[PDB]
Amino acid sequence: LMNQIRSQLAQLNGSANALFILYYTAQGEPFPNNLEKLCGPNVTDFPPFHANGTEKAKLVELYRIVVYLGTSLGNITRDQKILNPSALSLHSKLNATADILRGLLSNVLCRLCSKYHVGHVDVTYGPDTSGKDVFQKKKLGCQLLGKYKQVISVLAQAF
Repeated sequence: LMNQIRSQLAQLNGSANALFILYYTAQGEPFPNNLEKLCGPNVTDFPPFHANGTEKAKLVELYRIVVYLGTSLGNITRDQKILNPSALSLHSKLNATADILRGLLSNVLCRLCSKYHVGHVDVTYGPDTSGKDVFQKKKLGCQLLGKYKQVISVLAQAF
Protein backbone atom coordinates (compact mmCIF):
# COMPACT_ATOMS: atom_id res chain seq x y z
CA LEU A 1 0.00 0.00 0.00
CA MET A 2 2.69 2.50 0.96
CA ASN A 3 4.02 1.79 -2.50
CA GLN A 4 0.75 2.58 -4.27
CA ILE A 5 0.58 6.07 -2.83
CA ARG A 6 4.26 6.47 -3.56
CA SER A 7 2.99 5.77 -7.04
CA GLN A 8 -0.08 7.95 -7.12
CA LEU A 9 2.02 10.71 -5.65
CA ALA A 10 4.29 9.90 -8.55
CA GLN A 11 1.87 10.22 -11.47
CA LEU A 12 0.27 13.29 -9.96
CA ASN A 13 3.64 14.95 -10.12
CA GLY A 14 4.04 13.66 -13.63
CA SER A 15 1.00 15.67 -14.65
CA ALA A 16 0.89 18.46 -12.10
CA ASN A 17 2.96 21.05 -13.93
CA ALA A 18 1.32 20.03 -17.18
CA LEU A 19 -2.14 20.69 -15.79
CA PHE A 20 -1.03 24.04 -14.44
CA ILE A 21 -0.15 25.26 -17.91
CA LEU A 22 -3.43 24.01 -19.25
CA TYR A 23 -5.25 26.18 -16.77
CA TYR A 24 -3.34 29.42 -17.28
CA THR A 25 -3.55 28.74 -20.97
CA ALA A 26 -7.34 28.48 -21.07
CA GLN A 27 -7.65 31.64 -19.02
CA GLY A 28 -6.15 33.61 -21.88
CA GLU A 29 -5.52 37.31 -21.31
CA PRO A 30 -3.97 38.33 -19.10
CA PHE A 31 -2.66 35.26 -17.34
CA PRO A 32 -0.06 34.28 -19.93
CA ASN A 33 1.71 37.62 -19.81
CA ASN A 34 1.25 38.04 -16.09
CA LEU A 35 1.71 34.52 -14.74
CA GLU A 36 4.20 34.99 -11.93
CA LYS A 37 1.81 37.67 -10.67
CA LEU A 38 -1.57 35.87 -10.67
CA CYS A 39 -0.59 32.21 -10.60
CA GLY A 40 2.07 32.35 -7.90
CA PRO A 41 1.84 29.67 -5.23
CA ASN A 42 -0.04 31.72 -2.69
CA VAL A 43 -2.88 29.63 -1.28
CA THR A 44 -3.18 31.34 2.10
CA ASP A 45 -4.34 28.71 4.57
CA PHE A 46 -3.11 25.79 2.51
CA PRO A 47 -2.66 22.62 4.63
CA PRO A 48 0.73 22.81 6.40
CA PHE A 49 3.38 20.19 5.75
CA HIS A 50 6.56 19.14 7.45
CA ALA A 51 9.00 16.70 5.90
CA ASN A 52 10.83 15.36 8.96
CA GLY A 53 7.95 13.76 10.83
CA THR A 54 7.12 10.26 11.95
CA GLU A 55 5.67 8.44 8.96
CA LYS A 56 2.35 8.54 10.80
CA ALA A 57 2.17 12.32 11.07
CA LYS A 58 3.19 12.82 7.44
CA LEU A 59 0.03 10.92 6.53
CA VAL A 60 -2.19 13.09 8.66
CA GLU A 61 -0.93 16.11 6.78
CA LEU A 62 -0.92 14.48 3.38
CA TYR A 63 -4.51 13.55 4.00
CA ARG A 64 -5.59 16.98 5.08
CA ILE A 65 -3.76 18.38 2.10
CA VAL A 66 -5.20 16.00 -0.41
CA VAL A 67 -8.62 16.84 0.94
CA TYR A 68 -8.03 20.56 0.86
CA LEU A 69 -6.70 19.92 -2.61
CA GLY A 70 -9.43 17.82 -4.13
CA THR A 71 -12.02 20.10 -2.64
CA SER A 72 -10.22 23.12 -3.98
CA LEU A 73 -10.08 21.42 -7.34
CA GLY A 74 -13.73 20.62 -7.58
CA ASN A 75 -14.33 24.33 -7.26
CA ILE A 76 -11.95 25.02 -10.09
CA THR A 77 -13.79 22.55 -12.30
CA ARG A 78 -17.28 23.82 -11.60
CA ASP A 79 -15.90 27.21 -12.46
CA GLN A 80 -14.08 26.27 -15.62
CA LYS A 81 -17.07 24.52 -17.14
CA ILE A 82 -18.94 27.83 -17.22
CA LEU A 83 -15.93 30.02 -17.83
CA ASN A 84 -14.08 28.24 -20.58
CA PRO A 85 -16.53 25.69 -21.96
CA SER A 86 -14.09 24.97 -24.75
CA ALA A 87 -10.94 24.24 -22.74
CA LEU A 88 -11.19 20.48 -22.87
CA SER A 89 -7.60 19.34 -22.50
CA LEU A 90 -8.05 21.23 -19.27
CA HIS A 91 -11.52 20.15 -18.30
CA SER A 92 -10.17 16.64 -18.49
CA LYS A 93 -6.90 16.92 -16.59
CA LEU A 94 -8.88 18.65 -13.86
CA ASN A 95 -10.99 15.56 -13.38
CA ALA A 96 -8.13 13.32 -14.25
CA THR A 97 -6.39 14.74 -11.19
CA ALA A 98 -9.43 14.79 -8.98
CA ASP A 99 -9.79 11.05 -9.55
CA ILE A 100 -6.22 10.15 -8.78
CA LEU A 101 -6.55 12.30 -5.70
CA ARG A 102 -9.60 10.34 -4.59
CA GLY A 103 -7.60 7.12 -4.61
CA LEU A 104 -4.85 8.70 -2.52
CA LEU A 105 -7.44 9.67 0.00
CA SER A 106 -8.76 6.16 0.53
CA ASN A 107 -5.20 4.85 0.56
CA VAL A 108 -3.61 7.27 3.02
CA LEU A 109 -6.82 6.76 4.95
CA CYS A 110 -6.58 2.99 4.93
CA ARG A 111 -3.03 3.24 6.23
CA LEU A 112 -4.42 5.52 8.91
CA CYS A 113 -7.54 3.80 10.25
CA SER A 114 -5.57 0.58 9.87
CA LYS A 115 -2.30 -0.40 11.53
CA TYR A 116 -1.59 2.90 13.25
CA HIS A 117 -4.83 3.74 14.95
CA VAL A 118 -6.21 7.02 13.67
CA GLY A 119 -9.91 6.42 13.11
CA HIS A 120 -11.02 10.00 12.67
CA VAL A 121 -9.11 12.92 11.20
CA ASP A 122 -9.92 16.60 11.45
CA VAL A 123 -9.30 18.96 8.55
CA THR A 124 -11.74 21.86 8.17
CA TYR A 125 -12.17 22.23 4.42
CA GLY A 126 -10.62 25.28 2.80
CA PRO A 127 -12.40 28.23 1.22
CA ASP A 128 -15.64 28.01 -0.74
CA THR A 129 -14.69 30.57 -3.36
CA SER A 130 -17.87 31.30 -5.29
CA GLY A 131 -19.26 34.70 -4.36
CA LYS A 132 -16.13 36.41 -5.66
CA ASP A 133 -15.68 38.32 -8.88
CA VAL A 134 -14.96 36.01 -11.79
CA PHE A 135 -11.45 37.39 -12.21
CA GLN A 136 -10.90 36.32 -8.62
CA LYS A 137 -12.27 32.83 -9.24
CA LYS A 138 -9.74 32.38 -12.01
CA LYS A 139 -6.71 33.82 -10.24
CA LEU A 140 -7.12 31.68 -7.13
CA GLY A 141 -7.91 28.65 -9.19
CA CYS A 142 -4.58 29.47 -10.81
CA GLN A 143 -2.85 30.12 -7.53
CA LEU A 144 -3.98 26.78 -6.22
CA LEU A 145 -2.71 24.89 -9.22
CA GLY A 146 0.66 26.57 -8.86
CA LYS A 147 0.96 25.74 -5.20
CA TYR A 148 -0.21 22.24 -5.89
CA LYS A 149 2.61 21.72 -8.34
CA GLN A 150 4.98 23.49 -5.95
CA VAL A 151 4.30 21.29 -2.95
CA ILE A 152 3.39 18.06 -4.64
CA SER A 153 6.97 17.76 -5.83
CA VAL A 154 7.95 18.16 -2.21
CA LEU A 155 5.47 15.52 -1.15
CA ALA A 156 6.99 12.87 -3.41
CA GLN A 157 10.43 13.27 -1.88
CA ALA A 158 9.05 12.25 1.51
CA PHE A 159 7.26 8.93 1.10
